Order: sequence, then C-alpha cells, then structure tokens
Amino acid sequence: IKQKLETQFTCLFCNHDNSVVCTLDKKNSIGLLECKKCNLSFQAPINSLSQPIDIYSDWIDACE
Amino acid sequence: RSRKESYSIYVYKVLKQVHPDTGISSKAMGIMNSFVNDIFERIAGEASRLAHYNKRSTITSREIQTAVRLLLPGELAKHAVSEGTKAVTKYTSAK
Amino acid sequence: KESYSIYVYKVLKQVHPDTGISSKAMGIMNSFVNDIFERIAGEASRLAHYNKRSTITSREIQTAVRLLLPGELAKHAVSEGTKAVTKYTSA
Amino acid sequence: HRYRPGTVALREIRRYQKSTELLIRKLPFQRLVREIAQDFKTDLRFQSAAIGALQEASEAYLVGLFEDTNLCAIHAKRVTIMPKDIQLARRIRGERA
Amino acid sequence: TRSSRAGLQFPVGRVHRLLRKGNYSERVGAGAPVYLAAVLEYLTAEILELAGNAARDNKKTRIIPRHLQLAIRNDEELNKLLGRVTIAQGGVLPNIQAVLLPK
Amino acid sequence: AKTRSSRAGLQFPVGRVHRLLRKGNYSERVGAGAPVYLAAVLEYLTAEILELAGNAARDNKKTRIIPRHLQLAIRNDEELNKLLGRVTIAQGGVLPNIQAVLLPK
Amino acid sequence: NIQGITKPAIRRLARRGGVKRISGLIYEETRGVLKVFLENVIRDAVTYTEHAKRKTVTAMDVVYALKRQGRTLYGFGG
Amino acid sequence: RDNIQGITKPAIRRLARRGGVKRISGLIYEETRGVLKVFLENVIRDAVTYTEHAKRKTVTAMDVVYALKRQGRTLYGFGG
DNA sequence: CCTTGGCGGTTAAAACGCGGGGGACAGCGCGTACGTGCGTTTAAGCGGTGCTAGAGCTGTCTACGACCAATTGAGCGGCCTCGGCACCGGGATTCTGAT
DNA sequence: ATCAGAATCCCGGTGCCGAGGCCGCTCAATTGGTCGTAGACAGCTCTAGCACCGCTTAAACGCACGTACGCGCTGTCCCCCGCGTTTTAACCGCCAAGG
Ligand SMILES: [Zn+2]
Repeated sequence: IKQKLETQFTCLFCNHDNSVVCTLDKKNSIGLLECKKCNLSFQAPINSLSQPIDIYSDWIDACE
Repeated sequence: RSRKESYSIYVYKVLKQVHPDTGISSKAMGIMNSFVNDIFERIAGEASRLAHYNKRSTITSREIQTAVRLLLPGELAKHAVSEGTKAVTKYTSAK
Repeated sequence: KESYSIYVYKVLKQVHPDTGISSKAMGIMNSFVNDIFERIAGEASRLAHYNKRSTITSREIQTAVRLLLPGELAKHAVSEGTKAVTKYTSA
Repeated sequence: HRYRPGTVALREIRRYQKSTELLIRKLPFQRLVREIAQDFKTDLRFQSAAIGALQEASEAYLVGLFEDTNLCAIHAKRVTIMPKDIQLARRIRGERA
Repeated sequence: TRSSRAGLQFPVGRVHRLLRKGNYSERVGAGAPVYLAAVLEYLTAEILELAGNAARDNKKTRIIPRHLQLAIRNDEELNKLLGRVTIAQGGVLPNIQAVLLPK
Repeated sequence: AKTRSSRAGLQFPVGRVHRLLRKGNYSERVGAGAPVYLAAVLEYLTAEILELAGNAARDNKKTRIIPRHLQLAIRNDEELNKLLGRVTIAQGGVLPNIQAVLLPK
Repeated sequence: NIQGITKPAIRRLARRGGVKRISGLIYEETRGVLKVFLENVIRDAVTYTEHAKRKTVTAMDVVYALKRQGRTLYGFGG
Repeated sequence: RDNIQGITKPAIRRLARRGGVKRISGLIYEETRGVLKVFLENVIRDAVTYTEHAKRKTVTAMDVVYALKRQGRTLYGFGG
C-alpha cells in the first residue's frame, strides 16, 4: 500500500517549511515529492529501504 | 466584504408583474442573470463592430436597434424593437 | 489604406527567395492576418475584463496565443516571441 | 417469467427523459478528470462547483452526440449503433480531420 | 431614477456604467442604455412568460430549470437563438423515434 | 537604430500595432512589450504558413502562389486545418477525395 | 484510469439520448472521444489558471473556456 | 420571378462532381434549390441590414463579408 | 494502562452468464429509375454605349456628451418564517405478454 | 381478444428548508454645472451601377434506350437483453506492537 507522509522539509523553490509531502510507491519503486504550497512535484526512484529523507536528498542534488 | 452583483431583483419584479402567483428557484435566477449577461455581450460586440465598420465612436439607440435586428430572429425582434421604441418615446418625450 | 504587401515579400524572400505571388493570394493573406490579429486582440481584451487588469502586457499575449493555437505552433510561437522580447530588451 | 426484449429499454427511456440529475456519479469522474489535468499541470486543486460544471457539460455533450448518432443509424436502415456511426457523425461535425 | 422616468424596470445607470467599463466605445450617448434595457426587459418577459406556462403545465409553483429548457426547446425562434446554449439541469426533449417503437 | 522595427530586427511596424490597439477600444492603456510580442507571433505565423505555401506551389512548377496552393497547404497541415476549420478561402475548392468504392477494379 | 467509466453509464447516456440497441466497441470508442473532449477543455482551462497565477482553477475559467470552444453553458455564474 | 428555376440540373451535376458525388437521384434538385434559397435569404437579410445602418443605398463586398462573419461561415479573399 | 498503525466489515451499483430471439448480414432476383448519347434549340456571355443616382468626399456649429461636487435613498448584506416539494405508503391503474 | 400480473401513476402526509419577506446600511445614481468637438448636415464631383443590344457559341433540353444499383424478399446465424448471481467500489471498531 502507498505511503502518504508529511515531512518537515523546506521546499527548494517556494521556501515554505513543513509543506513537502512524500508519496512512496514501493510496488513500482517510484517516490513522489509534492509541495502543499506552490504546487511543484519531483519524482525519483526509491528502493525498499528508502524514507522521506532519501528522496528529499535526491531532490537537492537534482537542482544543483 | 466585497460587494458582488446580481440582476435578481429586477427580473424578479418583472416576473412578479407577468405572473403574481409564481415562485422560482435560486439557481434559475442565476441562470437568467447569465442569460442577460450573454445577450448583453453579443449585443455589445455587435455594437463595437458597428463602430468599426462605421468608423465612429458614439453610441446612440439607432445602433442598438440595428444590433438587435441583426442578432435576433425577425418577429420576436420586431416586437422588441417596438417595445424599445415606445419606451424611447415615453422617456425622451418627458425629461 | 495600407496592406502588408512588402512585408510578405520580405518574409517570402527570407523563406523561399525565388517565389512569385498573385494579387489575390496577397489579398487572402492579408485577410488571414487581419482575422488572426482581431481574434488574438479580442481574446486579450477578454483576458483583461475577465481578470480586471486595466492594461495588457506581453504575458497576456503569451497566454492568449496558447489559448488559440494548438501545441507545436504554440510552443514555437512562444519561443519566437520571447526571443524577440530578448533582443529588443537587450537594445 | 421472461419479458420480450426492447421493451424495458424504451420504458426507461421514458423514465430517463425526466430527471435531469447527473448520470455519472461523482468520485470516479473526479478521479478521471484529476488524472487528466495532472497531465497539464501537477499539484492542481479543483473547485467542486467547477467539477459539477465539467460533469454537466460533458454529459449533455455526449447525450446530444448520441442523438445525432442514433439518427444516423436510423437512416442506416438499422436499429443498433455502430462505432462507424460515431465516426460519421464526428466527420460531419469536424472534430477529427 | 431614469428607469422610473422611462417607466421601465431595469437600472439605466448600471448599464451606462458597464458600457463605459467594457471599452465598448469612446463616448456613450444619452438614451442608448434605455433602449437596450427595454430590449432586455421584453426578452426576459417573453422567456419567463413561456416558463410560466411551462409551470402551468406541470402544475408547479416554483420554477425548476427543466421548465426553462423545455420552453426554450419548444418555441422556434428562441431555440434557433439559443442553439449553442446548454443549461445545467437541462435535459432534452422527451422524444422517441417511432420507427424504433415496437409493432 | 532609430526605428523600433530595426530595434526588434523584425519586419512589421510595431507602432502601427500600438495605434491599432489604441484605436481599437481594446484596453485603456497598452504597455511596451505586448505589441512587439504580438507582432513577433504574427511574423512567425506568416513565415510558418508560407513555408507550406512555398512547397505546395513548388509541387506544380509554378513560381507564383495561387489560392488553390494555399488551400492545399492548409488542408495538408493538421494544426492549420483545425485552426481554419470554420474558414473558407476564395478560389479554394477541396482536396482530392476519391473513395475506394469508385475506382474501376 | 479511463476504465472508471462503467458500461451502464454510457447505457444511461444512450437512454437520455433515447437510443435503443447497443453494440460492443461503442464503449471504448466513447471513452476515447470523451477523453479528447476533456483534454482540450481542461488544457485551456489550466491555461486560464496559468494566467491567473493561482493554484486553483476557477469555475469562471471553466465557463470562459467553454465559451472559447463555443460551448456556452449557463447556470454557474458565467 | 422563377430564377429559382434558373438553377440548372447540369450545374447541380457539376457541383456534385467537384463535391465528389457519383450517383445522382432525381428527387434532389428542388430540395437543393430550397436549401440554397433559405441560405441566401438569411445572408442577404443580414447584409441589407448592415447596409440599412450604413445609410447608403448600395451594398458593398465588405458588408457581405462582415455579415457572413456574423454567421460564422466566415470567408476570406475580398478583405474585411 | 493508554494512545497509534495497520487489519477486517455491510451495502449497492457493478461485473459474469446463458439463451435465445429478434435483429443484423449475405444472397436473390427483378426492375424501373437513370446514365449516355445525339441532335436539337437557347440563352448566356462578351463587348460597346449611354449614362446617371448617388456614394464619395469636404466645411461647420452645436448639443449632447465628458466630467465634477453633494446627496441620498435605492440596492445590498444579514436574519427569520412557512408552506412547497421530496419522498413514502396506498391504491389504482395501465402495458405487456402468454394465453 | 383476454386474464394475470408487473410497472407505473397518483393521492394524502409530513418535514424541513430555502425562497422570500424584511430591515438597517452607503455608495453609485443623481443633480447640477461647465468646455468641446463629432457629427448632423449642406453641398461638390466623378464613378460606377444600370440598362440595352448585337453577335457568338457553347451550353442546356428532350428523347432513345439499355441497364444495373435499389430495393423487397429470403434465410440464416449470432450475439445483446435481461434477468439472475455473485461481487467489489466505499467506510467503521476492536487487536497487539509502540511509548
Ligand atoms: Zn514548493
């Protein structure tokens, strides 16, 4: 079953903190970051061990 | 609190004129407001085209008449032109 | 009462530079150009009155060109418009 | 026992020409529309009244297109619809080239 | 109010205002909004008169929009006017091709 | 560059378009970038459709574009045909639509 | 996905249309044409909301997009 | 008078052939005349109304252009 | 012992199912409307020619319209009532088919 | 035709809820007063719309005649209607890992 989790991460674009939601679909190995404020979305591959800090880390490197 | 618009009370009175013993739903009143909006918009667009195909920028009632009998079909249109013309006479005959 | 004839000649020499044209072809072209201009401009005026913005900048024109033309034409047109904005803004 | 075919359909045509209530119910239609818009812009919310507007316009649209398609098939010396009938009606209206 | 001075029911000056803010021309005459308001007034009179007859049919007192769509779809010139028009809670003509009626 | 057309490197008169907007009763005020933007869109549309015009006229060894060429080039496009769906060209005609049920087999 | 459209829904669409007898491939063809319809509609609707600089599509923009396709619908403040 | 009957069957034939129509039935021609007539009725009514407000007793090409744009059957070619 | 993440419920449109029956599709055979030619008749088209409403085009003076301070009460936001329909069981009736 | 029986219509009934009355505000319609040029109007000029005809000729009309798609019919075969049978798209309450 999918996991819809709220986090305390800051969006890299709109800078609103505590407004990034992480949807981890392990059945298809696809993780999804969403911003509850400005509405952006970032997708990245996840394994079985990953957690909201794993894809949020991949989002920091995808920008820089 | 921003003040919003409706035409509900006006056409409401007109409905009360033509049928005193008749109620109405609120959504239908909104529908009629949208109806007035649409007819007004088509008329006004024909008025702007009247202006630009006449190279003039004044609007009188004559342009409104020719706009209505451009848009609406004949018999209905001529009755409406009659109503508007008699109203023009009754108003502008007095102040 | 000006038509757009030499503008068409210069576009044509920029694209197929060994190509003639008839008179009425130019007439249909200017009919076309006027139609397109009127449709976009009226749609921009709808943007203003639907959005209560008392003037129109280029952003309204971009979104109106999106609203009229479909995808590939729209994206290439947005590209050309922003490039013109860029080169005119630089000097 | 068993009823003879065609009858119940026309009886519910007479029933379904009466209530103008929405035929497709809400949640799956909403999911389909959301799965569609997402393709144009991610993280997009929808005013529920706008969703009802989409629903109304879609259902009336399809009903009228069915009416023309049905009259095409009636002209086609048949009673049952075909997909080619929808193609003919759309080719008259001009959606597809 | 000029509407009362025209003996009518639609507010003139609101329409005169909306003509100004519509970029409809550069200048706006005196009695053009009176004529337009009267046009609107007779239009809605005719429409809702047929709607009142539609409520007389079903013996309903409050107007439902189904009455409105029916009265649009009955009259000729009105339906040719509002051909590209649809209404939420509209429905259509109760209509059956009798070639599909059984024998 | 004195002229804004040379300042845009384009081929259309911009102040023409700005006066058209002013003598349009379109908005009350008109900014500086919108007329340039719209004129650039127009210029792209001209060049884009005249490409199909050039190939369609070159299909028949004729230096001059005829209206039949323009209608052919439109109908052979997809985006322009759905653009010009309610649109008819003078001296146009339509495409060769020979149905397969018609050829002598 | 698109398969959330049930068979008796399109049947009810035939019924309010008043259509009697139904074939097979009708269903998938219906879903396809409905899809393309909603595609153009919601595309220019989100274009309106893009110009709105706001994160919710208005019902107003839906109405105006219907006007832009010549599909004028009353009822919901338009 | 009777210029409605000035419509010739070979003209209808030629229109069917550029229209691509192969086989022609006989009950078609007067129906065609009636549809053409109603078309031109609405057209020239609107064009003459545009010229009524023009206060000029002669109708121009531009008038007919504007009127047919009003119907949405909009035709290019002659400017307008 | 008390406060979370999962782990299992009744219900109502939704998916199978069969069988068949009535409707879709190929053939059959004619046949009578209709392509095609051919000669015969016709009107349209083209080129001049008078030719004149009348549009096309130009000064001008005005009044109606653009625009500005009071004012003000109608139009508008909020509150409050009741009878108008939404559905429910009764009961009656009318389609529909097997007879 | 013809009866039995499904299907629907249609009549009190009550309930509840929003349509409509209502009422106290305030901001745009109003009222009045002051510039101003757009246009209603007078009038000038030359184009073009109209009408007409003579000559040319290609285009329509009528008919002769076969003929072949349009159609009524037929048999047939199949596959949607429909009614029945589960059945799964939506939400409601004690477990046994946490803290
Ligand atoms: Zn963000």
